[PDB]
Amino acid sequence: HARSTGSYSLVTQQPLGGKAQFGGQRFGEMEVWALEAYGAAYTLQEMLTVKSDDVNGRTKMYKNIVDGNHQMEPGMPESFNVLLKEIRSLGINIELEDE
Amino acid sequence: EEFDAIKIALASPDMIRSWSFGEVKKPETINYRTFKPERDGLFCARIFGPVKDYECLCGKYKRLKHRGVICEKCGVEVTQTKVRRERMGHIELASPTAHIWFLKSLPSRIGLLLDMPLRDIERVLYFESYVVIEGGMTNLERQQILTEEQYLDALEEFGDEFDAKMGAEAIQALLKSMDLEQECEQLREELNETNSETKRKKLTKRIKLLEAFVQSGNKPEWMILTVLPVLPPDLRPLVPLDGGRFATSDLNDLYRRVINRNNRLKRLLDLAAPDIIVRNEKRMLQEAVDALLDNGRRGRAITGSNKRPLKSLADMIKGKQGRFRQNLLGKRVDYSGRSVITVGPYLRLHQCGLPKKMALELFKPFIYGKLELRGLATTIKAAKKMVEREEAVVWDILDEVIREHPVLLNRAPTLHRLGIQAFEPVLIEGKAIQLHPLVCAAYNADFDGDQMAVHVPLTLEAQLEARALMMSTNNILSPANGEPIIVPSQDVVLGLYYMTRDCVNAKGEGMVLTGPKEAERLYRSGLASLHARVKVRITEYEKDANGELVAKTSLKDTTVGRAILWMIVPKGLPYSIVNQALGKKAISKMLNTCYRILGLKPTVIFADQIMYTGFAYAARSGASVGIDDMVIPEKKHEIISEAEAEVAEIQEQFQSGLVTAGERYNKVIDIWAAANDRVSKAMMDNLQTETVINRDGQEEKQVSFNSIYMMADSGARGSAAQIRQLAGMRGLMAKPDGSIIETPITANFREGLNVLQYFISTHGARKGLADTALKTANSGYLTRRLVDVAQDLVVTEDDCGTHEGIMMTPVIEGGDVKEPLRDRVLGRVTAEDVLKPGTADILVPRNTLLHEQWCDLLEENSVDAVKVRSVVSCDTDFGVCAHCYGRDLARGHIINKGEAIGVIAAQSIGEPGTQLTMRVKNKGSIKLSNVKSVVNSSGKLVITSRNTELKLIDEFGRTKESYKVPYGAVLAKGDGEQVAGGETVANWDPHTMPVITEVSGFVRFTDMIDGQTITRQTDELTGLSSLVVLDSAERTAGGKDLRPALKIVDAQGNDVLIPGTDMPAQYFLPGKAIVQLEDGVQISSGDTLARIPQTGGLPRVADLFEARRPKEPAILAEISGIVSFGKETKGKRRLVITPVDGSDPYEEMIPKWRQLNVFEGERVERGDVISDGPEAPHDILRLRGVHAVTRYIVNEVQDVYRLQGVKINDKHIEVIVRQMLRKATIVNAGSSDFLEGEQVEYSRVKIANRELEANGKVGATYSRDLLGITKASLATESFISAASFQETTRVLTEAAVAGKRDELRGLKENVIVGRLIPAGTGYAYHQDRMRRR
Amino acid sequence: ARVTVQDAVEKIGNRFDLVLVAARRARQMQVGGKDPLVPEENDKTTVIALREIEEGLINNQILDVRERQEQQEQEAAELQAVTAIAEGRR
DNA sequence: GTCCTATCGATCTTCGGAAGAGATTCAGAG
DNA sequence: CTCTGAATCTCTTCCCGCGCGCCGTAGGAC
Ligand SMILES: [Zn+2]
Ligand SMILES: [Zn+2]
Repeated sequence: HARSTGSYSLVTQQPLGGKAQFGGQRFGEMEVWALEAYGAAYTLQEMLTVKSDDVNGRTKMYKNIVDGNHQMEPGMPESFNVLLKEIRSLGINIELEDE
Repeated sequence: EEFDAIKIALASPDMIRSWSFGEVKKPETINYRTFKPERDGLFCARIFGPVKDYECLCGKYKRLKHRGVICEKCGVEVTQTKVRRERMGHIELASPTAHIWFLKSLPSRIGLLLDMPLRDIERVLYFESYVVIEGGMTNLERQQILTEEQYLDALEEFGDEFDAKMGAEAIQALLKSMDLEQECEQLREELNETNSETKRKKLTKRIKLLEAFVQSGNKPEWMILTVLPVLPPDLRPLVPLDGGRFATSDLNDLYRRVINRNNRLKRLLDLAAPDIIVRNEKRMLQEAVDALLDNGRRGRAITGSNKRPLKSLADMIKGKQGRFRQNLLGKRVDYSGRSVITVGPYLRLHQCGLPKKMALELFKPFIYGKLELRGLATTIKAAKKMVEREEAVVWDILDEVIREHPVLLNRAPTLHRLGIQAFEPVLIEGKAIQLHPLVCAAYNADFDGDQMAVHVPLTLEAQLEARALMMSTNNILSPANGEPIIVPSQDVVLGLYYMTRDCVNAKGEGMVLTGPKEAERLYRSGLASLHARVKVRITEYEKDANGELVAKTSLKDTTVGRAILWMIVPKGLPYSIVNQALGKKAISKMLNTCYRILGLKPTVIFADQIMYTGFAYAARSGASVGIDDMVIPEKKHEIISEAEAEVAEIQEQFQSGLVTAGERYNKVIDIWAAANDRVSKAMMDNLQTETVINRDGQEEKQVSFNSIYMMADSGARGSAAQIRQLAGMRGLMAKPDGSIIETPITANFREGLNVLQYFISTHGARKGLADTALKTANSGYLTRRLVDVAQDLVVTEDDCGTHEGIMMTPVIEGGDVKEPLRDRVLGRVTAEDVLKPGTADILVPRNTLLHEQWCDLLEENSVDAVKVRSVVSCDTDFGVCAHCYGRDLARGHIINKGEAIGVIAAQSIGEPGTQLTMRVKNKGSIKLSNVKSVVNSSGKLVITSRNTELKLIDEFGRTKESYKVPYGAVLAKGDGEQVAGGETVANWDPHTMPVITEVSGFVRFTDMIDGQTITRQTDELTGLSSLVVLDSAERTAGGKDLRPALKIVDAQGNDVLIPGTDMPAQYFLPGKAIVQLEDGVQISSGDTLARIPQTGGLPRVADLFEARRPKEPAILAEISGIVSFGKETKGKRRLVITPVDGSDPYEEMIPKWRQLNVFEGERVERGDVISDGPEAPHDILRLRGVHAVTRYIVNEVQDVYRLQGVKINDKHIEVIVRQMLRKATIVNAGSSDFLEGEQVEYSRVKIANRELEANGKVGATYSRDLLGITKASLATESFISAASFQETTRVLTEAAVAGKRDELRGLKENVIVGRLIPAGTGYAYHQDRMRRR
Repeated sequence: ARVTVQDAVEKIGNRFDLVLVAARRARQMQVGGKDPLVPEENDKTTVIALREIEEGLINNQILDVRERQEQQEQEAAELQAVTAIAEGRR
């Protein structure tokens, strides 16, 4: 099985998982550790923002790849924002900071 | 939004109202027939956002032309529907409600703040009893909870001069009444009022909480929820299923319950329901909010199915299925796939074959990017269609796109970094992924149906990073040790072993060949045999010291196979490497030497050529295996027939009563073991002897070409323990309880095993399988703990400038050395000027890396101890200096600045975790060091040291031997005698501990009475007895306080004094003693007064890293001086340690059953052992120093791997140790603003003391505290990493009340927020950002 | 094609800085593509960059030199355009 | 039959997990 | 009379991918 682009999950916009569904392989925590074992940071940033989570970014990446530019704009993984809402639904005010 | 920090704190109710866009009132979402969202519900359109993409619900506007306007037919605002997933609402509770988290954390934060027990606060909150507030002129305290009968009393005893509320309202009034700062000042002065250390510690916790609440902007009532925000609906969809039904949503139902209960409460309060009813409704509402928040912390979780409890918000936050480990740290990625792998031997080391279909389905956009660029397709609409058409031109497009684009291959489970690698792909017709043979070792990839995944790197930097860091050819050395990961495969080594072997008489023997090429031609013409002995003119190149090859040619006596192989070895090596029958060991070093000399680029091609030649000539070998090849030595039947008979004799003794039960067992099993050894030796000898050949005359034997023998000897598969079971005897077995079977499995698999033998074998087989299945999980858990404790460390500076370090010596234990010095010290930098053996002459500079040449130079000298810099001792704040870490084991040079050492070390420790188990010898010179003995009747050292250990400078002046001569041992071989191996060095009583005197003189039972302190035993064996001393437990104070003493007496009133010593020869007796030298007996020096008679694999390291205290704590003595007893053992004994200049009464309670290494007058020091058994890493650090605890940890964690044969570089452990003691506890607050006694991060305390001493003010004094990994991971100052690990429901409150702020330093936090990690190329970017600032 | 990158690593004394420099050069050669300083072999810009580095004709300093000079040329054309605009208005 | 409100608001939720550590209660005595 | 020991309670933790298969609010009132 192999997946380029297809269905995306609703609560978090990560791609679906499975064969009967047009899903992609899960990049587990052990794989993240192995990538960090090398100095690969751009690889990780792509793998966890553009390929999977940042909805606006993964389209601008698609356009650049078709255009032959091969440059990504990571933005921010939507799942993290979901987490923030999930914590903000409690009595916790967690927020980003400028400085 | 761009950000640089994350701040967590309590949310004020008006802040919640600021979050909200509306107040949800009706607990309905959508109609059950129409799919429109009901207004003022959980899915209200005007509250959270419109459902339609860009249209309002009422349909008044369906265009961007009306974007941002407000309709008045339904009330929904028209904009992008995505905002619907961001807007929140809020429910205004009809009455206050306590936040469940803050009520029932590990401590009770609300309880701690009010200093009110959790049981009582819970009793109040659930409306069980009143609590008096503003008690005024009443005998009712500040809180003073009171029951309903008590309230009924107060209702008439007093009027309204008291107020007694119920539930959270009373707690809110208490919170609203908290004069926090004045309270903290009072408690911090009351702290000095008492020393109750069973209360001072919790008082420090309470004041710390008060200070944290004072400093933060948080206010007490914020612990009580008043407005509960609702999650945006798009995060909790009511998705439909097959048919007109919508899938059940847990949070939606929890919110529905809460809304219904609260609306009922409002209705009643409007209609003035009686107090009892409203109290019950308020209790139900509080419990429903509890179920919404942290369902399960209630008495019982609610469910809407077959007892499947509903997941709450806190359930969605934490857990293995929670967001943190399910969606943030690891997320599914597009442009990836998986397939079943297969071996393609034709591939180069840097290539991999992928199916055409997978390539087309992964590189689709790149193909579009060519169809437009080629102009062959109009746009995407036609490009996708053409790709679907699988046009023959599309394959030319794919063959052009895929030309130089790496693909990542990732078998899972990827324990170590070598499990993910980049490969240049090549199209293959089939559907399996073609993998290279030499790489499969790194993946641990057996091709018996093993799936593997591919990921396509898209951006430019990703491609470059794959080619530069993750390429197969860039990972030829293992990062865990100086070991190649391209170690030749099982089949290839068999081929080389078969090719280079030599036979006595063979075709084409003895001639002269003019060169390797002519040899090869001869073989291919069939005129010569491969194993034929021949003389070929060989030519070799050796690069000089400067680096230019020098050609030398000679005639060489060798074999045809070796001459053929020499055509592949590169032009830099000596012929002596190929002039031997190569095996999995001998070849490996060969390859390593190539990497040592030629370089990476020659090495990779040499490895590929070795693989090719090995495969070809192994195919030519045709080394089949058959039943004819398993040989049973003919003598075996006799070896059985005798050995069993011997057991019969051991049985006959048992048949005669001449032996005990156990002795029969331990004689039979030993005889069977000896028989098994004899059978195995005869079988091996026959296997090697089975070949004898005629060399032109007279038969001569030689090494055997038996298939099994070549498989075993080449090291491919099937070692001695396998061939022994296949051709010797299966041998003994063990029961599930571990007992050795008295009747071994006398058969071997070539012969048939009978039914009982097989049933016996099943015990071991299933035990091993279950061991594997259970240990495969604990290994992974250990890996996770290691990565989450060490994720932070990165080499972020070149030189720290420190000069300390740790001294490396060869491991000498159990006599002979178990590992050399070179292994320890290779690849580190010197701590200070290495010196020449002798005096006043240095040998190596003070900060030079000890690479291979300097390691050889040191081994050339007699240097045993070398101090080298270590990662633990580096003085770099929030990072590690490069010089301490030293060599990058995967590169050979010093480690670059920016590498994430922490994850590498964690993987290095955790990779072999599935290999563990979850269930005088040579002549030398005598070097007693640590000697604290005296002299006896021979003077052979009256061993008075619980330390003395004699070492052994070898014939090369090298300590190759040493151990601990126990107290009371007699040193036969002492004072530096030279003694040969096997000649008794010293003697000991293996059963009892003897006590000995120093002087020779008369004695009396001083202050001893028969019956009171000794028992008049008879010694029924003879009738003449040695008196038995009464214990402290077998006698009361009339015998406990009458402690036995055997003080030596003389006519002068004092004993012969040692110069400068006034101590009389006072000696005593402990319990269980047996003493013969009674009153009137002359005891000589060295005479024994009396005698007193008396582990794991993976867990042994898992508990070591967690720093668990031992079940049997070997008590180490502290400070110094001479020990004493206090009062005797009642409940548990009490002792005292006296230093004249020191705590003369350093007291300490002691267990009774633990025998003591000191009795009443033994000189003691900090760390001195009072009892045997394992020590405590915490105590070791506190008493012997950081270097000492580091050495203990490294050696005791290496003794587990050395036993199991796993080799891991010692440095990989020290990094973890650096993480364990990253915290320090303040001793004196000093001029620092730190608390009097507090645990602060050691980096912060060190930097503060640095600037303070720079200004000349009193720097803080601290003790570095050893925290176990499981806790040190959660103890960090960055709450995101801790909360991502475990106990999130606790950390997310503890940090909340503290008003914590995260700087996002570290790898895990940056991975969560989706930015570049502060390591590698990310470190380069961050460093550029900080330098350009 | 490149099987190893050891020579460039010896040139740019860091495994990581080589990645970033090659990223800079290959990005230049790809979008607004400057022609490379090495004969092509139908390669992707990535490998061509790693070809140029091994020839020792591209690094951080050289790229910064080129960038600064290119910026100066772009500012120089600005002065001529501003002056010509000022002359034409009179 | 469809459409509504609500949870064993006259039970018994499973005993066949280890363990590891804090927290919370209780002794022998100063 | 309550101070340091233990002693008993609750809370939390347990490798990782793949691939199916099925199953998925309830009772009673208008
Ligand atoms: Zn509308
Ligand atoms: Zn350092």
